[PDB]
Amino acid sequence: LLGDFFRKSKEKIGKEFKRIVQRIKDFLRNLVPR
Ligand code: NA
Repeated sequence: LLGDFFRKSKEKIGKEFKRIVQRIKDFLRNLVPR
């Protein structure tokens, strides 16, 4: 129960990291004029 709460807190940090990095990648790629 409590262990799962702490684990999910760690997992959420990981998910947010991934989402932010993906957003940055997409943004940078979208900057290149066509
Ligand atoms: Na963008």
